[PDB]
Amino acid sequence: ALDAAETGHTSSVQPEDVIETRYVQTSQTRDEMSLESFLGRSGCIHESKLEVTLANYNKENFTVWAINLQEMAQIRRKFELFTYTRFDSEITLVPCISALSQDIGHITMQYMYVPPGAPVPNSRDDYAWQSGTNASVFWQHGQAYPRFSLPFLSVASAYYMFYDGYDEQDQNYGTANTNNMGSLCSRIVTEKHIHKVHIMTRIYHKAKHVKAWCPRPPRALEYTRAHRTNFKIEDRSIQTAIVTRPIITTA
Amino acid sequence: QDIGHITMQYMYVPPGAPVPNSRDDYAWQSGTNASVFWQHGQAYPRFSLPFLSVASAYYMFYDGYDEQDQNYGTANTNNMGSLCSRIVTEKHIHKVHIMT
Amino acid sequence: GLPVFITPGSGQFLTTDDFQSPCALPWYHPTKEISIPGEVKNLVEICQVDSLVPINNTDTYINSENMYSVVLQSSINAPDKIFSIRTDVASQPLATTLIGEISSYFTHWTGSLRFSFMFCGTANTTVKLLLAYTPPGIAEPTTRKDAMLGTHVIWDVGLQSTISMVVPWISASHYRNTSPGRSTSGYITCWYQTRLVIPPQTPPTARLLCFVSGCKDFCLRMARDTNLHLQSGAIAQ
Amino acid sequence: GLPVFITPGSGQFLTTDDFQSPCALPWYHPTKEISIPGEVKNLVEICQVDSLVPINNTDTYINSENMYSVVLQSSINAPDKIFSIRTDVASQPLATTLIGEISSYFTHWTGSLRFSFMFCGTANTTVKLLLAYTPPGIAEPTTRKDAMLGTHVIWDVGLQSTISMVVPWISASHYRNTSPGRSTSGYITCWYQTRLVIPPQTPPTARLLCFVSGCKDFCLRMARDTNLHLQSGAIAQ
Amino acid sequence: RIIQITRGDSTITSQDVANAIVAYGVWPHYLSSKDASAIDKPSQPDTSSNRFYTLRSVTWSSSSKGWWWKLPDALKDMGIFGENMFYHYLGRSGYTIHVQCNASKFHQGTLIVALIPEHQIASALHGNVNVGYNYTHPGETGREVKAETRLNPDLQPTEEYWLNFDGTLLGNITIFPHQFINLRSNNSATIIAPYVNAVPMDSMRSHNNWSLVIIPICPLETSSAINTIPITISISPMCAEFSGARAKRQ
Amino acid sequence: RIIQITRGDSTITSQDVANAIVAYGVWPHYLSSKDASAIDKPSQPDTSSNRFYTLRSVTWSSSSKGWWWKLPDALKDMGIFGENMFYHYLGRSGYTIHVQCNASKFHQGTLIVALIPEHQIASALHGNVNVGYNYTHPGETGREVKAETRLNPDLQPTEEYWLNFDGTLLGNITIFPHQFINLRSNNSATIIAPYVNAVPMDSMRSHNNWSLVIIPICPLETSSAINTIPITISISPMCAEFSGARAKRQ
Repeated sequence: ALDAAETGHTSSVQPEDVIETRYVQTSQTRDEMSLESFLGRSGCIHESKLEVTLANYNKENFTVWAINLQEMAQIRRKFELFTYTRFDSEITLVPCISALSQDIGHITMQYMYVPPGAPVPNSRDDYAWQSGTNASVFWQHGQAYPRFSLPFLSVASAYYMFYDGYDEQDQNYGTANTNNMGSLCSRIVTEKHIHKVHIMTRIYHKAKHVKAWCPRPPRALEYTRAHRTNFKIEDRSIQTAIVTRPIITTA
Repeated sequence: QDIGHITMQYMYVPPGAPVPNSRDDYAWQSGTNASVFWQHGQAYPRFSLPFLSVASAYYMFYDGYDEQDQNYGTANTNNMGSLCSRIVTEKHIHKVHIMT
Repeated sequence: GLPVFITPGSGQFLTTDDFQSPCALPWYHPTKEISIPGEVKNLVEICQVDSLVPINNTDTYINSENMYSVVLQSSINAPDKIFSIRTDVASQPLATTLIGEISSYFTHWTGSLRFSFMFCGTANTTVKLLLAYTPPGIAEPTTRKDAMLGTHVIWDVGLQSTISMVVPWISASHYRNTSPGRSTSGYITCWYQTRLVIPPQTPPTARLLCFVSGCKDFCLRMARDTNLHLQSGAIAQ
Repeated sequence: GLPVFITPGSGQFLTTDDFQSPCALPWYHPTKEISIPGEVKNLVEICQVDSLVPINNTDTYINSENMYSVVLQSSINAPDKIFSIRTDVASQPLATTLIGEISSYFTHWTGSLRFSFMFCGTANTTVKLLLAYTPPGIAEPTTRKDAMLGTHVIWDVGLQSTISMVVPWISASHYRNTSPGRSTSGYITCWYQTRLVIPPQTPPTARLLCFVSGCKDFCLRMARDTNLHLQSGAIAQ
Repeated sequence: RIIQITRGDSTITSQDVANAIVAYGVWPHYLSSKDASAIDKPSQPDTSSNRFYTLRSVTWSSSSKGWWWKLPDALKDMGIFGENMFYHYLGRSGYTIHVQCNASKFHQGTLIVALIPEHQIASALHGNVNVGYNYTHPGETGREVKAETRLNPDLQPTEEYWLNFDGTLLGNITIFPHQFINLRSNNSATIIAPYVNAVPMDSMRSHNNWSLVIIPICPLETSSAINTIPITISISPMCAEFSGARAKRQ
Repeated sequence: RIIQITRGDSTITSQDVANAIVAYGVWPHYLSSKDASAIDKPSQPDTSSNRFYTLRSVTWSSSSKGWWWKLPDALKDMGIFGENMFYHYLGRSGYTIHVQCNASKFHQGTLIVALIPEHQIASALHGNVNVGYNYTHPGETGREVKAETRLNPDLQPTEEYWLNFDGTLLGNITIFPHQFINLRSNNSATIIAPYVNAVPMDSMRSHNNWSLVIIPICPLETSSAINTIPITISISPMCAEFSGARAKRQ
């Protein structure tokens, strides 16, 4: 029952030591507690909101987003739990059309994974919508939710959840160095039409076939700056998840 | 005069999940909560839900309390939490009722 | 084609589904898994880690190390209470421990908890102390003898640094809910079994640090997006 | 993909369907079935339970125990009728029995019914009584001898408490409909086979209680949302 | 039709009774290592508490309407059983019950006795109300049923016995393990039950894991000047067990 | 509770210490032909650099708040190790670390030492800011934590030690391989680690592939006039390797 916690090792391990127990079939599975469970449930990642511009329909009606797990808190906190992690990815698209007009008609929408050094589309009419080898995929009104399996991408063994330095000329400290996945993209595929509409895609992912590397403590406070671990918010104070009580002798 | 395309969310909210307060609440994100979608023209959604209870079986009745003595009977034992629903399409002109 | 017909539950997306899916990136191949140290398979190994309670959760200590610590008074001839806490894994302050957060990510819990305690005072100093647990349905104790009727340990503060002990699992149900609303799991409570005795002109003071972890007994169910943390608005970048 | 083509009956929901379905909650595991007493597999074991008829369904008894009971008059030198009932399982009052309700949850029934009767009067008291059944297509009897032409039992009220007897299944069809509209299954009918005799200065009265259950013969089909109970509006909470 | 009964230290008989049906045929037993939740080796008072104890005299008349109890609360004061219950967060026990109800050869009337599960009693009043602890837990004092003026009525249970106090029909009550005191048939009646719950053991004082009902299905009478008879009930707990020892519960 | 230590040419002891947990149990080793990325046979200085080196004296008080280092940068000046690092684009090494912290039998207070991974430090200031190289790479000079006036604050890391300088709770920090200097328990503390990265070897000067933290969890005191004690740390690199030789890095 006595130990040296200062060893770093966990303390006196055994429950039968200080209770005169009856034998019990303690027989409760840890399988929900598995990584292929806890990481392996999907969640939303990012919010591709767009307005269909009329005045230059051909120019404006596309978006691009830098791929990261760092700007929706729940998913972020799953991964902000380790040094590194590796997984294959279910990716799932929840496209939504919102009408600013009496109807929407038929609408079709493009997505593209833009790995870095693909030519980024500049225009809803850009030749970059052609995609001989880029993973590009389509959705339209009344179609089911699109999904794809994306394998583990990194040039390294695992994604950096954190990093402790720079790209070699010393800026962008941390994940903004290592985590250059490039970007997702979206664009209306139907040609110019009269209906003023917003398209919103909620994009979801689940990590499966997962592996993870050296656990690290959970985030204590609101996020702030995607790649950066910054937490001291402007004109604000560090109101953590800990809550105070009047006296330590009162539960 | 029309409905257009409409999409709708459901979530099982087990107790101590953060309950959505708003149609824009971050709680619509659902990394592990069972959340599911329907939209106009889609077939009827279904899922298999396994037997849930912390005990062997659901109490159809109960003969006492949560330990400080109110809510007599099933209102003690039968805390499954809640189902939830929410329109997923963004703001649009059609006044509509959704009934599930 | 084969005659087929379609069941309900088709055409939805469920964030907690389970299926095969087609590849976005066929013919690709991942980088090899080098033997990185620090393997993991489950959350329970994190549960096995002792983490400090911020036991001393008040204004005068919160913005500092000191909320992990308590101060003892060698001046006092008394049997009386040093501190007490709940035992419900997602209650304050315990929720803020890493087992707390992992439990806060979950709805059901089971199995006994390990607790541990170091006499952080001057090496020359002696005491023996009562660490005790209260089986609930009852108020938190108000005499040392009350806690002596509970399950408890008296700490022989020998050469060895730490006493470690367990709240036995005494839930009626095999699990309990991880966060209580209008509900309770019992109390930790701490008392002067002897007075604390420093030798003369030692600092008139001592420190204690307190640890918890899951025992081999411990487990969870109903992973849920945790109580413990909030996002307001957009996360900027 | 495989060439497939779609039959009608696709894309509906039927509240009485039968299929596999995908999980909302994969990797979950249920609590173990401890050996709780009071197992059940079928409704027929409930049918096997004797339950009281509220035989005496009138204003003067309904809001009380007394509608389960009948009162007998030891003062009477007569052969005459004590009571009578239908035999159609979902008819009043029989429907209100638990076999009644289970039958009311169903559209078809078959097999013979058990009926049982206790002489609840003073232990010192004697009688013998006629319990009889009427095969239908005919009026409910108006003399004891009419019932004596029906299938019947004469109760030797010995030391033993209860007479028990069966309406034989004599439906033309292997089943009958559980509720008759403009239809009939036959009658139970009850008569003074002797006069009831108390010994002197006993209470000038006696009680009888009446029971029914499914025999080993009994069965049902076409489970239907029962006649017996109504919901008006929303069920508040 | 004769029996003798022996539990823990104490013994019972009737020489005019028909044997108990054992509830669901399951003779009482301790928990199993295969099914248990609690970790300790639990408290077996054995003979010192799996023994009989009995309730204060009720008495009945043609005018009487019914009586019931909820267990273990009805036995909270039964020495060893009572305190061993109050000092633990959890326990479990079955019961052997016999009801004592002799009359003369010259009486008529009948009671139904039903052992009954959670028996979740309905309120007296309508609307947004529920039963208060004092009444769900009447102790050994029990709940006789009466015509009038029970205070705090909003928190009282209903008196409606023929609706089984829950809005279910009497006479179907024979769905549970049951017997009749019928003064011709017997002079006493008996029932025995194992432990039961959705859980392998339970918070004794917080939940009446069993309940017992006795109802005047047929009115008591005799011509004799002894116009009324007492009833009393004796119970032994069975395989009684307790776990999570701490202070005495309030 | 006694140890002796011997690496490359140099030796260490405490006769009041409890042994290091080896980080994740993986005793340090060279790269494998099965896992490697770099093509050359790499630089093994062996004994001449897998040997101890030690940092300038810090010293602490009841008023003190914390200290940390980032590796390999904290050792850039350790002769053979330092230059062999600076002359290669890549390398890898684990570490053996011991922290030296004796007091009298008549002192109290405690430090936690945590070995920590990429430990991606948060800015001091809010908003669109990040940490500048001079501060992420403090060299052997390290980062003690102080109350006041650190210039270029927009590029400074936060001083918020109990938020682990990254917005995570202290006390959960025991998730990493760690020890306590507790003046009763020990007079010194020790930890050893293999190499680690998402990559089989790494750009040493460009990325602190490991980091080390020491925190005054409990305030230093004694009644003696010696109101303060130094701390010092010694490190040996382990299995140290370097690849892509060219000029000295600036």
